[PDB]
Amino acid sequence: KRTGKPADTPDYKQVYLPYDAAPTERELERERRRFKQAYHGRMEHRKLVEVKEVPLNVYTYGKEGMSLPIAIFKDQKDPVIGPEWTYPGIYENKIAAQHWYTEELFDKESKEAFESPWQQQILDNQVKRRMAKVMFRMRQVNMKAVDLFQKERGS
RNA sequence: AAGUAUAAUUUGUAAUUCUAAAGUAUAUUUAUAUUUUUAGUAGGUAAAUGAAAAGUAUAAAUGGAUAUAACUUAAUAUU
Ligand SMILES: [Mg+2]
Repeated sequence: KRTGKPADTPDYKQVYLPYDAAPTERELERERRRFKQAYHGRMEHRKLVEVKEVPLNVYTYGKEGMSLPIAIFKDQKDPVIGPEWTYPGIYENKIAAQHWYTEELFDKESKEAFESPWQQQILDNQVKRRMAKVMFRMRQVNMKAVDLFQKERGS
């Protein structure tokens, strides 16, 4: 929908340099060439997908000294991305913020091995999302019979 | 993620339908009784090629040689 979408797109401003050692442009290519391909899905169906809009500079993309164009107020200065360790639980998220297929989390819990302590909570919230899916129709089937997938799909 | 989604309704929302529990009672059987596993009496036996001691006469007054075609005939009675 065309509602709640930016009708303009300002640019990035790079405030301070995250490094003092300037890269050779071959380093700027060899890191970028590493980025253009990424993995999608984590299970038996897992497919490499090529990534659109891979930045010119990998070293300076998100990790410090860049001011985001997410500013809102008048006196709001574009927020400068700080150092990594000052952002809480980021290293802990990198472990656990990833697509977790249910089967796969489950097997980890059974083997009593979790990459992060949090993947308990990652599992518990998946189950609750699934069962909700079950609990919704059971409030909908009550009021009127709703038959799953008998209608013609598309045109 | 701090249970927001496979519906109905609406131009699009919103509001309102709805928001998961379910057991015992009635959902124990009949048997006896009836149409065909038997004897007793008759009565050769296990199923289809008739019987005449009276003309086959010495026999002459009470001898049954009464032994029997359902479609073509002949005559007669009917409806
Ligand atoms: Mg109500």
